[PDB]
Amino acid sequence: FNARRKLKGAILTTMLAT
Amino acid sequence: LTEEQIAEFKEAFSLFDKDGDGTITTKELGTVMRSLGQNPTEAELQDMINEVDADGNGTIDFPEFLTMMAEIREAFRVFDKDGNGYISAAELRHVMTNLGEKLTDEEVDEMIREADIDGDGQVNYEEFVQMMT
Ligand SMILES: [Ca+2]
Ligand SMILES: [Ca+2]
Ligand SMILES: [Ca+2]
Ligand SMILES: [Ca+2]
Repeated sequence: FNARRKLKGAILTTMLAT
Repeated sequence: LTEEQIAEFKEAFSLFDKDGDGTITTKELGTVMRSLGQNPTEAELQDMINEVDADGNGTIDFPEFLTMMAEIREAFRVFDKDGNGYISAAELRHVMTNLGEKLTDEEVDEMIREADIDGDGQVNYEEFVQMMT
């Protein structure tokens, strides 16, 4: 489990979705 | 493009790729964008795919996504549900699950710990930005 990876990926996804 | 960046983009890719077929269709873009409170039109969705579809097959694969990848406050607002200016584990766990992700509190806690600069146990706006900049 890579915490920073999972979090930044989800943030990127919402950043693109927005 | 650093190793960690390709890996972060891979993570993002996986969140749109609902069926896990290696491709992001317009349906998948729309579904995800609607789950986050957006309302794209079929035309805007077609244009998104069009603007980064190298081989003109109508869908985005990981390599094309990569090229594309190669606003914060808005994203912050999606995580900070109650609007108090701080993201807590419970709010974080909510978004994750919303993205279809199923994870352990331990993991949600480690994620908070990764972004938490001052060590108060939550992520404020400045910390959210730094993590993205
Ligand atoms: Ca797909
Ligand atoms: Ca393609
Ligand atoms: Ca909050
Ligand atoms: Ca903090």
